[PDB]
Amino acid sequence: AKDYLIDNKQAYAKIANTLQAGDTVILQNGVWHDFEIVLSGQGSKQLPIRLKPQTKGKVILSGQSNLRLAGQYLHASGLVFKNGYTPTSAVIEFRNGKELAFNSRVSEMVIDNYNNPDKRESDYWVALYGQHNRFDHNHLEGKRNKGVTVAVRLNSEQSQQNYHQIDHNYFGYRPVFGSNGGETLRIGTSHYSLSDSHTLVENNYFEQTNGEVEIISIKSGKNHIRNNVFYEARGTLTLRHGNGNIIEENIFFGNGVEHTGGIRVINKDHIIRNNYLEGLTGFRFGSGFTVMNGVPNSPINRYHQVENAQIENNTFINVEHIQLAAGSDAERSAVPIDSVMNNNLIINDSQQSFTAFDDISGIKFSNNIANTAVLPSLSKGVKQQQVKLKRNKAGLLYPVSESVFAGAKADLTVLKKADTGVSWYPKSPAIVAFDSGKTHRVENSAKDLLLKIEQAHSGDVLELSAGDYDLAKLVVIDKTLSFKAAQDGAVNLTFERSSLFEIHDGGSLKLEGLVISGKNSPDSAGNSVIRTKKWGMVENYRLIMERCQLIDLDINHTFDFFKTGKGALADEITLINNQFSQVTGDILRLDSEIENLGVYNAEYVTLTNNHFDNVSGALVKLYRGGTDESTFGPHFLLKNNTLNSVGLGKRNKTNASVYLHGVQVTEIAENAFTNSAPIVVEHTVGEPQTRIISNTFTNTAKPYIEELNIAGSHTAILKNNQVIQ
Ligand SMILES: [Cl-]
Repeated sequence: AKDYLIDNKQAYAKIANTLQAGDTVILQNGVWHDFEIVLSGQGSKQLPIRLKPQTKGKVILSGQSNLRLAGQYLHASGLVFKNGYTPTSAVIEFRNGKELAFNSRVSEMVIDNYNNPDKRESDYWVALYGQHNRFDHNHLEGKRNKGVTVAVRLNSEQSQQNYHQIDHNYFGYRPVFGSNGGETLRIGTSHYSLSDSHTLVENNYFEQTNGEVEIISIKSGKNHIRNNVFYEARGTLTLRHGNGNIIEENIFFGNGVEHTGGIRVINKDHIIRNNYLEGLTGFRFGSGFTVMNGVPNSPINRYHQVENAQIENNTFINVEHIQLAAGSDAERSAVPIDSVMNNNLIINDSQQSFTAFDDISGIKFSNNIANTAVLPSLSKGVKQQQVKLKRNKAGLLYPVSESVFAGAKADLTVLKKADTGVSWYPKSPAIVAFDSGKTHRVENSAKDLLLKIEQAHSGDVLELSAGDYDLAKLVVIDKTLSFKAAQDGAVNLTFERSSLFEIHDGGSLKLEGLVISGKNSPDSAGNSVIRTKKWGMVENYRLIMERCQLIDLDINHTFDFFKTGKGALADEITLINNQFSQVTGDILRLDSEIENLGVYNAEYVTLTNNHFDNVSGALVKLYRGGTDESTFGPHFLLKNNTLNSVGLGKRNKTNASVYLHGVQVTEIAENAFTNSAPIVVEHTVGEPQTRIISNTFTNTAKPYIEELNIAGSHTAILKNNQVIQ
């Protein structure tokens, strides 16, 4: 057995096929392009076959590179995957075709934004096959395309009963995906969900894993999830399919962040104990704790009745929603049975949680303690009592009184973020913050403006001097940038191309105090002031505009203010205290996802204190089609705005000043609609939360609300609105 220092791919190929126990392959420092590594051979427990770098952190794999393991007692470690994407189904794969890896290990890997350029082209970053493999001390962040980040596969007997160990990994940022398929960890699939996987998932740190409602999707039997930390993670740990899973000693720090969930319970024989859940704001199936209703004789890929669930000795601090018998309907009529809830501590500094949606007499309650009037009908199983808490040195709240025998065990440990991932690669912020950089004064000229844009760094601010800026070119925004007027109302912008700003990957845009006119824009349909890349967007973006005036967007028809590209997704679009006048198109066109697969173009949309005058199109066309219930948004807020002659354009097929199809949270308050088209809400699935309050409708038809997946009356809240004809 020998050490092989490998300096190029052909040198690797010369030896890759004859590796023997004890061999170690050392990749020379640098960037390797289009390197499809296969580590294979018959190692032994005393003499494994090793692959490692010359220097940890200096071997980068880019382009269409990946890694495959096949054989026994193999250990790959220390590689960095960035600036590329796998040309196969996975970046790291514990197999080589039909040949699987056993008793093998992958550690100290970094995969950082190693994304397929097509968000709809699905892939895994890590795919486990075989048995008795380990995936530890790795660092994964920034997966943006369809497909779970880490998948334990069970599509053969030699991949089931694996007892894989997934420990001490840093599962970093995953942005909101805006679609199903954004999980971080999946154990099995429905087809193989009746097999036992026995996968151990321990001591991992999940931070802002916000892909979708399922952070972890367990779809197999007898797995063990313990001592993991979920920090401001939007989603839940869902026992989706399979029976006999053990969830214990996990820690959820929501910090009141929106849509932070906990544990959802489906299927049979699960044990949920000694978990600590704090500050979780998610609701419905993304709630802090859910026990679902099942389907009688359920198909394998639907919902199986909860039976023999043992939920004991858990602590719930300011968890806003606990739901039992959830999802009850004509299909999901099977209520939980033969289950128990014991020794749980439920403390809500405020007052919110706990709701039953069906018969819950199949859940026996004992020695549960709460500070609110949680369960008055289950009187003897839940006791109301004021519990004063003290946060210990580990960061956990415990009762100050030693006579409170409820909640998680006293010695519960808390995994440290610094004990996961690797010490030689930084754990950096998910996003570049607006205005976090330097401010550059810009001369009154389009040339100097374009120059300062080109030379600015992400997070910088461009303070424009007074005067005109007549752009002849498209302004690309591929970094986080803010544009601000030295003095409000003293800066005018015009543009000759079909658009002024085009937001690319990495771009985020903030505008303040500007006047923008389309008076020099092309005499053609389809103009816009701001747009994303028409196709192929990968990174979520932010758009903020405050105290701006947009005028004369009317040289031709279909002159929008903002137009989404296909597949694009905004983390937020925020328009505060702006003036829009004389627009032939729409203001916010977020309606490109016509396939009705559950894809949408904006997570948060917020319009406040604006004035809209003579807009032929709608304020917003926000569309999410289909019957998917895996996501949180879109969210729409419209408050304290004024609309005059909005939405009556002959070309506005929605016939609405505000068109909301599939939007999941809607707040329309304290607006004035005058001589405008009405609000049109089209509710789909997921029991959307729509609220229309204290608005005035002068010469404007009352809101129209339609249920497309539910019978009878609509579920929106309409309160204190005035219709004046
Ligand atoms: Cl599978």
